[PDB]
Amino acid sequence: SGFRKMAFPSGKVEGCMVQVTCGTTTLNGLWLDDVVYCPRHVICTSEDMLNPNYEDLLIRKSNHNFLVQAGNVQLRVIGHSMQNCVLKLKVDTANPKTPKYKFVRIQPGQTFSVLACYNGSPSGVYQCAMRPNFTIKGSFLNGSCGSVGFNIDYDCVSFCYMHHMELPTGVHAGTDLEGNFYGPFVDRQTAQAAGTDTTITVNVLAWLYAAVINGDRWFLNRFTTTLNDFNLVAMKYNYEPLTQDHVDILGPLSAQTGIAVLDMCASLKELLQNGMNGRTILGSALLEDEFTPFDVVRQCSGVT
Amino acid sequence: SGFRKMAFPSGKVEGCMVQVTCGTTTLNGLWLDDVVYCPRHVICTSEDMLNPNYEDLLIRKSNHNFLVQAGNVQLRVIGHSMQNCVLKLKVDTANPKTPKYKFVRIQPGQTFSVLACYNGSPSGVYQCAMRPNFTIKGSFLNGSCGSVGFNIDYDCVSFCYMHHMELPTGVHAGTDLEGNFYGPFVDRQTAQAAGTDTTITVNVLAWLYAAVINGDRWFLNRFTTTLNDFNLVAMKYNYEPLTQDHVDILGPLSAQTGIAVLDMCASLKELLQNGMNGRTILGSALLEDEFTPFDVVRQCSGVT
Ligand SMILES: Cc1ccncc1NC(=O)C1(c2cccc(Cl)c2)CC(=O)C1
Ligand SMILES: Cc1ccncc1NC(=O)C1(c2cccc(Cl)c2)CC(=O)C1
Repeated sequence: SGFRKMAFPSGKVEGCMVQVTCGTTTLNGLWLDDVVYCPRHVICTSEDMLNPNYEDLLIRKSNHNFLVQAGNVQLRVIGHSMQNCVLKLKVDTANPKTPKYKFVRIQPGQTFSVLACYNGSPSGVYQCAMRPNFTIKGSFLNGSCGSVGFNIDYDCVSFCYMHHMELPTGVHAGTDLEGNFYGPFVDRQTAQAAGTDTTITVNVLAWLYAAVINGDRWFLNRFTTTLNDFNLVAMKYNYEPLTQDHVDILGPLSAQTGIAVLDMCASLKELLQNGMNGRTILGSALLEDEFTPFDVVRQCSGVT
Repeated sequence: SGFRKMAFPSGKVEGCMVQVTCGTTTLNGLWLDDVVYCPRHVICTSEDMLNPNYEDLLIRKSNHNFLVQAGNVQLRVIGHSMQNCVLKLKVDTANPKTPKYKFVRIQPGQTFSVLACYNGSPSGVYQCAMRPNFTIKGSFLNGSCGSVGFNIDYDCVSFCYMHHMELPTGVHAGTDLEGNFYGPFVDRQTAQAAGTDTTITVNVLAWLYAAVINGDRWFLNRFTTTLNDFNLVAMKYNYEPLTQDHVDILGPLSAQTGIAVLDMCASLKELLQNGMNGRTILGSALLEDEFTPFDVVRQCSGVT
């Protein structure tokens, strides 16, 4: 009973958080095995961020300029390299708390947990999604850079995000763990605007299935629709077009509830056209799109 | 930038989760030092839950009947006692991962994180609040009993909740770590109804302050009100009466934003009377009441 925006337990990631300082700049790093990963803008001053030439700024840095502190102990830096927008600092000690891990580059619409950190110390954990415009709506302040996003499959942590910057609109941009930005963003203090923040339709449908499973059924109607008809409505409301791949992923939720995917689409169509009329679904007064079909199955089954 | 429903990092609590089995019943326990805490209904069968006499059911249980497994290793049970609605199982090994901890009994309106577990294994973490009717709106399935709620002050974990049951309405009831239920609930499979779920006014005001800090300012108006005038409106909308104690706790948010508490009350009054008119505040289409003033200060300052 009940349905909450749930994050993965963060212990495995907390054991990886370190502080990296280079000059006067301090941010977070991720220590896995004998490598510390962090945003390359750790080498920049505030003046440097306007138009940084990272290769040139890195020439003036040596291993001893990167101060890496794990809790209260100093790690010895024996190598450093830049991979895209991340720095990889080779340290002389493998992290004893390194979990089983993978680096994955996620797709827009996919959700993950973020362990927000400051000075190598965790402050909180929350769940969010890679928006279709490749931004994330997080909660990050100055010093949170290097905080990571991840998913967990039993014992394996799949790292998918490293926080780099806030856009002038207060939305967030970052990279995968190979240092490649999600979307078109660059690690420079230049105004970069985000595209249309469309709604992740397959996630809204999954959340409607979670609502039915939990007793919120008022929105179920006597209608059905087709993918093409549904998609005309989706376009009108800045919703992602629904494909047969999305219908397929909703199959287990359709099977569990006995509500055909296209019938749930017709319920969603009426909600788009008519609004909620002052009513709520799973305690929300808007259509939630940051639960994937996998998240709904996981939460509704009790996977650990 | 950004404001999210953030839970505390759960690592310190994950290191305390164990599985307790008694007969055919398995639930979660909390292992701190050489004691494992768990709901006393672990000794019950499904037949026993209709009208259990816990003292009598406990006479037929010995130390060896409580199977406690920490990850994949068995703990030796050398003592057992019942304190209110919890069992305390003395084990022969102190938990090496025991964090600095306290047991606190929270007040309605206070928020905390829950580490939902199944079979001693963490599945997720979410933030919630003790409702004014002493229920919590969680996400718990069969086997989640013994999952705990907590807050963290730097290195000290303050345990405040242990999950025991779901009401027939899908809301949740549990105890503090001394085994005393929050509210009037009893650990028995008898239909128990929850009282009025009123809105935590001081939390809604704190969340309005977080909204102003983050740029969502449309709801600020040219009005002010008094505590008594505000409270007539609060009563009409099933909001908790606001007291001078609540105004005092909002002082730092008032000081940071320059918006007097009673002016924020007048903005809240207009939102109650007029609704949001299809608009959102911090991505929500309703007034959020599960952030305390302390949570807002903490999140907006970056406390680790
Ligand atoms: C202030 C803040 C809040 C939330 N999330 C991140 C930041 N930091 C930034 O955005 C900064 C930055 C500026 C341009 C490019 C890049 Cl890569 C980084 C300005 C710094 O200091 C780093
Ligand atoms: C099924 C579920 C979902 C979420 N949270 C808890 C539960 N479990 C219960 O409520 C059960 C129960 C019943 C009456 C009293 C008490 Cl103390 C416990 C029925 C069990 O099995 C334990």
